[PDB]
Amino acid sequence: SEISRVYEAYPEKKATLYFLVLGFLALIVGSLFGPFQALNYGNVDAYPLLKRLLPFVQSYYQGLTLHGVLNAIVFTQLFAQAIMVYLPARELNMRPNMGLMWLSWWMAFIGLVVAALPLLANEATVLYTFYPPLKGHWAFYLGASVFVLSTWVSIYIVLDLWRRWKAANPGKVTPLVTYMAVVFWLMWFLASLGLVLEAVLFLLPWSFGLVEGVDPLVARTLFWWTGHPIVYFWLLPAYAIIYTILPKQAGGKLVSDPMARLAFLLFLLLSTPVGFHHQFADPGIDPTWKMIHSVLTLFVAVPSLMTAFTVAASLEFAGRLRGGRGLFGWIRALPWDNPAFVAPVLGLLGFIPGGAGGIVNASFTLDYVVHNTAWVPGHFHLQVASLVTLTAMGSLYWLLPNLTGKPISDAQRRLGLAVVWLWFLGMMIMAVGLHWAGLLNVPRRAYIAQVPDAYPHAAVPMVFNVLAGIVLLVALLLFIYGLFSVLLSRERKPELAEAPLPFAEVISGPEDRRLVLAMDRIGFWFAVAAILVVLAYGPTLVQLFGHLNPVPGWRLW
Amino acid sequence: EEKPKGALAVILVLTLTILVFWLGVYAVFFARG
Amino acid sequence: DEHKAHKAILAYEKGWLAFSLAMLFVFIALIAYTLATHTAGVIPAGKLERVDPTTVRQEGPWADPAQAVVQTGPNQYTVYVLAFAFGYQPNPIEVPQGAEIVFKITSPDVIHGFHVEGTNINVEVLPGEVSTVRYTFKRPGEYRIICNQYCGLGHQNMFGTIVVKE
Ligand code: HAS
Ligand code: HEM
Ligand SMILES: CCCCCCCCCO[C@@H]1O[C@H](CO)[C@@H](O)[C@H](O)[C@H]1O
Ligand code: CUA
Ligand SMILES: [Cu+2]
Repeated sequence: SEISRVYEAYPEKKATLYFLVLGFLALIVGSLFGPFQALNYGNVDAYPLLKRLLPFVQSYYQGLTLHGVLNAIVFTQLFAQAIMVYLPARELNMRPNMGLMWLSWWMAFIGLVVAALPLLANEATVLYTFYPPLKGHWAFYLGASVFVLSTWVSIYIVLDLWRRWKAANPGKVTPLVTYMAVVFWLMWFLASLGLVLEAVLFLLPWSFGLVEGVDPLVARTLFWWTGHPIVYFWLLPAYAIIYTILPKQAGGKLVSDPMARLAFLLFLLLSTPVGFHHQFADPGIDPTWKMIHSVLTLFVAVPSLMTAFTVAASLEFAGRLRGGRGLFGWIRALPWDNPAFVAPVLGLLGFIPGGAGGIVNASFTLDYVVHNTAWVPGHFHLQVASLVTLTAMGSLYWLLPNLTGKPISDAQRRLGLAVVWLWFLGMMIMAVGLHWAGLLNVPRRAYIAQVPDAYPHAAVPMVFNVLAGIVLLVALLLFIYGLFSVLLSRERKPELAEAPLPFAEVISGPEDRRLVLAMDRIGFWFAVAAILVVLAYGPTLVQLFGHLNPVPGWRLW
Repeated sequence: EEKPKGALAVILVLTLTILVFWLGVYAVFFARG
Repeated sequence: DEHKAHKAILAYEKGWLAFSLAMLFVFIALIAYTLATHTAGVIPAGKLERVDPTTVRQEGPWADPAQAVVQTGPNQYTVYVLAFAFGYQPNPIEVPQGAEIVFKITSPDVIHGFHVEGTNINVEVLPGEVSTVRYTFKRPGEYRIICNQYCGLGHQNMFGTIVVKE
């Protein structure tokens, strides 16, 4: 019972679409709270209006929980599951195990619904970090658990694809996209153990009534074991696209296959053993171990430093082929008329200030200046809310058609450019406002508009936050308008749903071989990555678990 | 063709931005010590 | 062309990498520096100091707000602070500038932040644990304590005061 012959031939196409759509709906709902959160930091209180529109909303904090959960956890995971399964599938021209693929979609969907209920009902206003003793409803923890476990099935799917491909290509080096996807998912598996341990040992039995207390320090230590690598889990799908698809949209090629493999390999190795950089201000964790994690964190920056040059060089290369002039001629030669190109490029621009912020936050002692201030949210909207989101939005121009056969008129393409420029512009203005306010000690996760006279010295930066909130509100509205104008049309050219993905060609060299061959020893590198996690977390976790001090839960909303 | 002037330019800006952020906050840290 | 650009890029890539790592190591040195100075006192104590959050304001150093401040050295004063659901005890906290103030903060309910506007004191406060930070004020006045860790509906109104006497 399939009306589409294209879907019979390429079923993964349908499962991917369901992951994407579910992901953008989540993005839209969670993003609605953004403009209000921005006005709030602009010292303007627009919640009574939101409360009038969305009556179920009981407070600033419930809305902030929905914001972080729907945007940073749901949208990003579904986008990753869609990209890091579909791209490798199309690259290898191999079919994922479809019984498992649809099973992973149902787990995400059922898990999302189950958790959404308590959230929408004000039963778990504990933010996307859900730190104990703050105690949320059991359906929130159970829903999230299932939602996240959906990824374990995704991991299995790709490793299966990989194993099957290696059996039909003895002695061949893993193709690039598949390579990124495999080290990506293996990294995620190691990374997720922290959260799984937290949920299985404490959170779940705690919310079900089995135990009455939970040690806060070990709960957040386990949380951050997963906490940091998850943002790389959000990032790498964007990176896969930027390395293997963007160069093509730009009119060029990826200038180095080996470099892209190396960046991803470094991520598999250094993404997980750095969680203490989210715990610099915590007690009970040895300062030496913090320094060590601070160092491993600076190293994890290396992969992105490489990415910066490799991508920039590929863009310059593309710009030259298009008739690139001098030191900046290549920049104007690029296709600024194509949203699939522009969205991610702008995302990369703001990623510079973003990464700089991160490097600051990672310098142990320097975190004491900005920890828990508006500076942190300033940092990450430049990383996930801009680079990741823009790349995802921009990729809708080639991805949506490839999955539905629905064309994109010139009107939609231009609406898309307006949405992309506004979102980017809006995010930049907000970054300035939040960073500034952060240096002015304004805390984050605070409904400060409710205490008007609490931060007078943040006068001008509050203005920037009010502007951003308005700009982004407009952008969001246009995105919705345009997204639905595309998913609600019936024009359907099945031939474009059958076109291949716009993968870019990759320039290769002579020295590649032996380096590329060493990096393909995945089993070896996996074990190495695992040993580092045991060495960076083992010593501390053994001591915490020998002195557990669980405390009673609380509901303060 | 030749040397990647544009790419080098981009990582130059990336490098300078990192320095302003780092040195900038390294200063504040001591000012508040 | 194209194969020429390959070698060049990969060449400057190696240069970019050598430079980057070098800049990183400089940062690592400058951070090591701070750890050797007096400024490193704000780094929370590493050793575990457990306490019962349900008996903290009934029996112990945090029970009586009047005995919060206590000279433990010629110029050292240990302040037993209590961060609780929407407030700080004692309020205000009174100490002498120029003296080394050793804070020992804990919570009877949920996690709170202890951010002293104007300083480097920024430590998370966990129920069942003591957050121990050392600091020396060099300028007298009223320093405001802000809670920067979401703790409930009154979180944005959780402020405290420290009065360093001239
Ligand atoms: C996807 C989302 C995220 C990414 C990526 C990310 C990356 C980093 N972060 Fe982070 N982060 C921290 C450190 C880093 C570091 C060192 C990096 C690095 O991986 C960043 C490396 C990036 C670079 C070195 C820049 C490379 C630049 C590129 C690649 C662009 C070049 C442009 C081009 C090519 C285009 C040119 C175009 C033309 C046309 C010319 C620390 C501290 O050590 C904290 C704790 C703060 C605290 O106190 O709570 C933190 C906190 C957060 C939180 C808050 C969590 C919470 O709620 O408590 C989030 C959500 C987050 C997300 C993300 N973070 N981070
Ligand atoms: C329309 C665009 C957006 C605007 C105007 C916006 C605005 C904001 C503001 C002002 C805050 C600070 C809230 C506070 O500290 O009380 C915030 C927090 C946050 N935002 Fe956004 N945002 C937007 C889009 C996004 C997107 C797209 C993502 C993720 C993909 C995201 C993820 C987050 C997260 C994770 C937090 C932290 C929540 C927490 O601390 O519990 N935002 N946002
Ligand atoms: C809790 C375990 C649930 C396991 C569910 C397995 C369902 C098997 C796949 O269903 C899929 O549903 C899609 C619509 O959602 C259809 O388009 C697709 O053709 C169909 O194959
Ligand atoms: Cu206590 Cu926020
Ligand atoms: Cu991190």
